[PDB]
Amino acid sequence: TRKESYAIYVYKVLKQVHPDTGISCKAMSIMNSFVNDVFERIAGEASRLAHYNKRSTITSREIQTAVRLLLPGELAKHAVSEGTKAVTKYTSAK
DNA sequence: GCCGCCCTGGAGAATCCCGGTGCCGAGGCCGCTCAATTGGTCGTAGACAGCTCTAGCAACCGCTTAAACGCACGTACGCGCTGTCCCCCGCGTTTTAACCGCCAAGGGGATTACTTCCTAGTCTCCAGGCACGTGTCAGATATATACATCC
Repeated sequence: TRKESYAIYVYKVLKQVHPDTGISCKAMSIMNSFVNDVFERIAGEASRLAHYNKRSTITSREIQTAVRLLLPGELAKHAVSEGTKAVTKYTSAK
């Protein structure tokens, strides 16, 4: 049975930040739970933001506002940067 | 004989009650009006059945061993009492700014209606990324055997 997860992406991000460090299966379960929880929080806040403004679509502005609302302080400030240029790079390609 | 002082009766004005009439809050009625209802059609979500494989469960075993438990002692700490002093509370007096009512113009933003176009949903086809399994390979580890040496 094909069970989807964020395992390989968390592993390759780990190899970016720590190329000689491994990880255990329980820590990967915790990382998968963290990514799913943060995805659910940001998507729910963006859904509420689209509902309050009478908009039928979720754009990058809603995700940016949800990140500013949920992420505390400087963690938002870099992440709002880290999303934006990625969107810009996507605009440079697609 | 004339003048001043005390006692008692009926008429004029203030107040309570009732009836006619006008004004505030709320409900019935009417008109618009848009969203719920009804009727029909169709696609698919989910119920049902079937087979396979793995986890759980009730009740028992046996062994090990570390945790739990009971007890004695001792001493450290919770708690009560007392003093003290200091800081917060109550009150009187003076200030002061909140609050309410006012300009004066201008912009922000909520609606209503309208136009337009870009972008995201949908569909079809395809291919490569992800998941799983395996052959192979270099680093780590353990020992076999030969050489220098102390007693």
